[PDB]
Amino acid sequence: AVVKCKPTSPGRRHVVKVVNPELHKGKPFAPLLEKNSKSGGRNNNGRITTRHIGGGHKQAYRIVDFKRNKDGIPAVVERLEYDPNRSANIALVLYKDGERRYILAPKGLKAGDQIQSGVDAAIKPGNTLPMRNIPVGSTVHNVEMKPGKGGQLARSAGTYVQIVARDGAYVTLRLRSGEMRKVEADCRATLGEVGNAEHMLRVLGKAGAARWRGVRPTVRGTAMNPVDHPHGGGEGRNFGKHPVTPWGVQTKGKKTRSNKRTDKFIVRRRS
Amino acid sequence: MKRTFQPSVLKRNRSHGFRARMATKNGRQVLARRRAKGRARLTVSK
Amino acid sequence: MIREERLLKVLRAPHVSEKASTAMEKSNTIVLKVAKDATKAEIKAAVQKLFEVEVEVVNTLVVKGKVKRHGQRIGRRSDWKKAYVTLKEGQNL
RNA sequence: AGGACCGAACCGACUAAUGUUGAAAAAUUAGCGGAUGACUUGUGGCUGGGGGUGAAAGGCCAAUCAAACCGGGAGAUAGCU
RNA sequence: GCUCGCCGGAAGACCAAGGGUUCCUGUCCAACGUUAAUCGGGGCAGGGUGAGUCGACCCCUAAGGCGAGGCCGAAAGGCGUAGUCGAUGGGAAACAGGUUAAUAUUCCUGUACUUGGUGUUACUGCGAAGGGGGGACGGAGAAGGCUAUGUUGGCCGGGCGACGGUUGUCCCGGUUUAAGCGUGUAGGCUGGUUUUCCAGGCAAAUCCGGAAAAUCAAGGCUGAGGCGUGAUGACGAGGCACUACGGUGCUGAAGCAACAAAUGCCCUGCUUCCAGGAAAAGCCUCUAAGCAUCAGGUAACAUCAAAUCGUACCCCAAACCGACACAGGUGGUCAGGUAGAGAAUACCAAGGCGCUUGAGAGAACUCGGGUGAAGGAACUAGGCAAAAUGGUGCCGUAACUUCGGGAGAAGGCACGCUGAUAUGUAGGUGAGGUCCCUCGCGGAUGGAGCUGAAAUCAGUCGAAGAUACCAGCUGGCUGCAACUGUUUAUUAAAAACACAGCACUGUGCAAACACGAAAGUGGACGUAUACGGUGUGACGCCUGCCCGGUGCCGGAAGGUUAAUU
Ligand SMILES: [Mg+2]
Ligand SMILES: [Mg+2]
Ligand SMILES: [Mg+2]
Ligand SMILES: [Mg+2]
Ligand SMILES: [Mg+2]
Ligand SMILES: [Mg+2]
Ligand SMILES: [Mg+2]
Ligand SMILES: [Mg+2]
Ligand SMILES: [Mg+2]
Ligand SMILES: [Mg+2]
Ligand SMILES: [Mg+2]
Ligand SMILES: [Mg+2]
Ligand SMILES: [Mg+2]
Ligand SMILES: [Mg+2]
Ligand SMILES: [Mg+2]
Ligand SMILES: [Mg+2]
Ligand SMILES: [Mg+2]
Ligand SMILES: [Mg+2]
Ligand SMILES: [Mg+2]
Ligand SMILES: [Mg+2]
Ligand SMILES: [Mg+2]
Ligand SMILES: [Mg+2]
Ligand SMILES: [Mg+2]
Ligand SMILES: [Mg+2]
Ligand SMILES: [Mg+2]
Ligand SMILES: [Mg+2]
Ligand SMILES: [Mg+2]
Ligand SMILES: [Mg+2]
Ligand SMILES: [Mg+2]
Ligand SMILES: [Mg+2]
Ligand SMILES: [Mg+2]
Ligand SMILES: [Mg+2]
Ligand SMILES: [Mg+2]
Ligand SMILES: [Mg+2]
Ligand SMILES: [Mg+2]
Ligand SMILES: [Mg+2]
Ligand SMILES: [Mg+2]
Ligand SMILES: [Mg+2]
Ligand SMILES: [Mg+2]
Ligand SMILES: [Mg+2]
Ligand SMILES: [Mg+2]
Ligand SMILES: [Mg+2]
Ligand SMILES: [Mg+2]
Ligand SMILES: [Mg+2]
Ligand SMILES: [Mg+2]
Ligand SMILES: [Mg+2]
Ligand SMILES: [Mg+2]
Ligand SMILES: [Mg+2]
Ligand SMILES: [Mg+2]
Ligand SMILES: [Mg+2]
Ligand SMILES: [Mg+2]
Ligand SMILES: [Mg+2]
Ligand SMILES: [Mg+2]
Repeated sequence: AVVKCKPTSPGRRHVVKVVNPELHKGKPFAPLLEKNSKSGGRNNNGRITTRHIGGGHKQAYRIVDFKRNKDGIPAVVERLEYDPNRSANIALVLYKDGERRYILAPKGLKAGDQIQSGVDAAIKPGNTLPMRNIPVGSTVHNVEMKPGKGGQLARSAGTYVQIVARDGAYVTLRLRSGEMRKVEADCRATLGEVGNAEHMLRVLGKAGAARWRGVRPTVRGTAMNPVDHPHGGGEGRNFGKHPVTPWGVQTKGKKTRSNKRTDKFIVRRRS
Repeated sequence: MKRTFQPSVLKRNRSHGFRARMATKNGRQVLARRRAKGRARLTVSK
Repeated sequence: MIREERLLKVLRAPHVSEKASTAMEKSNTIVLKVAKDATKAEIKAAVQKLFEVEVEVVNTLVVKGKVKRHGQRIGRRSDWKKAYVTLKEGQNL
């Protein structure tokens, strides 16, 4: 649910929180945990290669099964837990043979529901099947690109993918960005939409909230000197230039995709 | 007033020590230059 | 056992001072100058074999050399090792 | 509960006076701001000079920064003193 | 030596860093010390640092570094796998008393604890480069139980006061004891067991995980403190006797109770919130290959071992960083009394100091303060500076508003001491005793003793009772920025930067983009509710017209057009 805070202080006046009482108030499953130290936008040369990244809350990585390659063994949803590493919620599922795995929680999932992966799995949310065993017009998430590689599309909270047509060894998908794309019919997909759809309704309310998530402040290029941004300089507010990136590439409308290798699988652009 | 030189023996050894000079060829040339000059103390190590 | 060579090399000199006299008079302890790399086991074995006495325990410490000046010339003395070896109450060396 | 309030430590630096061959190559005194947070601090580590880093002042990068320091080209050149 | 003054959350004591003999003794005053110097962190000589338990070393890892092969690169080299290093973190064990001129949890006494190796005996399935558990973890909040510690009473020793009184409701001092062992409490966590089966833990496993049965319903884990012991001991006010006049030897009374109480412990606990909170080893458990009446494991005992380096001294400073014996800077620990909410502040304790030139005089003028007739901003660029306000409880408080605020708005009353209510109250703590039960650190009752606010009434002193220190000036109109924050280290703190929010645009993942001759890395172990760039800057109402110019996006009929041929 979404809750508006009360303006007891200027920092709380605009905070809008998302609270789900159905999330596990305890600790995560220990054997599926790893450490992931923060980069700070620095590569192995030590240089900042992505700006505005730094600090934030300490996080532990939850290993999530994007492959869903346990065919024929049913599983039951144990609990839903918060995941710091992503905008969606993750689910603890318990396989019949006593195996525990983390999966992306779809919409409508709850503790006690069953899931199944395989060619013969029933068509219902949470079940993973190859897309040649999934009807046309259905809604899927965690879609694979290459058979066995793992889910890579429709992974964020509230995102999904529609199967629009089937022909030959490929199936067409309408991605959430809007483009029509082709993918092998052998690639596996999970039925239903990703949960936590209200995640985009939140409001950070204050600068500290953004600082808690690892973001650092962004300085406008027009606010500095010409020696370190093409937008710099001027006595007072002066622009007189075509907007560009900090490295001189025009940044309002110019396309930058250049990949002839994968151009053959784009049916239409996102428009 | 906090000045610029804040002593720390471990950091001094790690930055300007003999084994730090021998870890690269430029440090080796530093040692060779100091040996050619005749310095009584090649490094800060001792 | 430790060879006769080390046992004849490790001991150097008997230390003399007011503290050494007090130790020898009260705690049955003699203070000796020993080799810089002489372990407590070597000290004990050498004191037993070369003095025909009976040793309880050995305490060691390294004395640092004092920086001096020989008329504007800087000069440091050598470090050495001090041994506090305790007899078993019936030796009276 | 709160980038909530008053207020020591702690972090700073708005005003005035003194000091200006200073006690001090940036301080002292009386007031002043924050003071559970975008806080502060110890230890160790990483980013190197047309490069770094910068909540952006051309700021900082060892009392030096519209291009650090050291050595070399080098006795640069100087229609000037 | 006697007085006086200063600090006392430090100007006292102890760790770390850093320094290295500055520590103690004898000797000396040439130079050094901003003066003198018999003094000294100065010169010379000698002495001083004792560890199985403290720290390092050692075992284990973080960020990161190096990196066999490997990939890439004119050369030099770059990145990185297996590995190997890397603490600021995880891992065994000692306390109290005494002793030096200078060391002590290290020496001596007393009493302990840990790990490892061996040998004897007894019982016996041991075994890893592998599996599982554990180690192992956030912010804030609250309560309960304690302890350090303090106060008072009791007890013991001493005293009867240079000036009126002081055999008493008087004065002064002491009233201390650890680790370890036993007990296992206030308290928190969790159902226990025994079979049977199993797509899981790379193979296996009796271990973990899953499933199904019966059975008992209290077992297990943790846990401050208290109590007995340790301890018929040590220490102890003093006293006696010497003296080389610093001190030294012997002997030694009481050594209880009540109340108060931490920011410390139980507590890695409990509750709650989102921003969702290291790793690995030591440790426990399982087994594989292997060995199988030998090894190996367990248990008791005995013996042996625990090596090497550091330990002096300063450490908010005259010894470290500042060229100085420099109003500077420097991480952590300890935390008494009265008043006080307080680690503020005032005065004190323990403890440490009077800051390495003084002596006179009492001009102008400068600096730091006190007071001031009448006036009260007339000063000045400007109320700059100064003056003023200032606490607690209670009464009371406008426009406006995003309904939270504004607000401590404004303004006002009371406040000391004494007695009574009440030989000290409401309340807190709580013994003896009565009874009961899972028998003990137990439960109900009981109220002695201790402690103890706030209020009302009456009286009373001074000019003044928040009497000192300490401690908001208030109100009205208006520009700018929503706000908390950040910035020109060292003349600019702001209206500048950032900001939550908004919009445009790019990006389908081997993503865009960025660092890189490249390999690779970040983005991100993220996947369009995501990421990057740009502009604007909460919120409310809104954001109108122009595509001619420049840019960008799309198109490709025609014109022109490179290498090539
Ligand atoms: Mg960005
Ligand atoms: Mg932004
Ligand atoms: Mg500017
Ligand atoms: Mg430019
Ligand atoms: Mg202008
Ligand atoms: Mg213009
Ligand atoms: Mg030097
Ligand atoms: Mg030692
Ligand atoms: Mg605040
Ligand atoms: Mg600053
Ligand atoms: Mg000040
Ligand atoms: Mg404020
Ligand atoms: Mg404040
Ligand atoms: Mg400028
Ligand atoms: Mg500088
Ligand atoms: Mg230049
Ligand atoms: Mg030339
Ligand atoms: Mg010249
Ligand atoms: Mg000396
Ligand atoms: Mg003289
Ligand atoms: Mg003199
Ligand atoms: Mg001295
Ligand atoms: Mg001296
Ligand atoms: Mg010993
Ligand atoms: Mg590594
Ligand atoms: Mg490398
Ligand atoms: Mg190689
Ligand atoms: Mg290692
Ligand atoms: Mg360490
Ligand atoms: Mg001492
Ligand atoms: Mg007590
Ligand atoms: Mg606190
Ligand atoms: Mg010491
Ligand atoms: Mg002085
Ligand atoms: Mg000083
Ligand atoms: Mg500080
Ligand atoms: Mg004070
Ligand atoms: Mg005068
Ligand atoms: Mg005056
Ligand atoms: Mg005055
Ligand atoms: Mg007047
Ligand atoms: Mg008057
Ligand atoms: Mg008036
Ligand atoms: Mg006027
Ligand atoms: Mg005038
Ligand atoms: Mg003023
Ligand atoms: Mg004043
Ligand atoms: Mg009264
Ligand atoms: Mg105007
Ligand atoms: Mg502002
Ligand atoms: Mg400035
Ligand atoms: Mg300023
Ligand atoms: Mg990549």
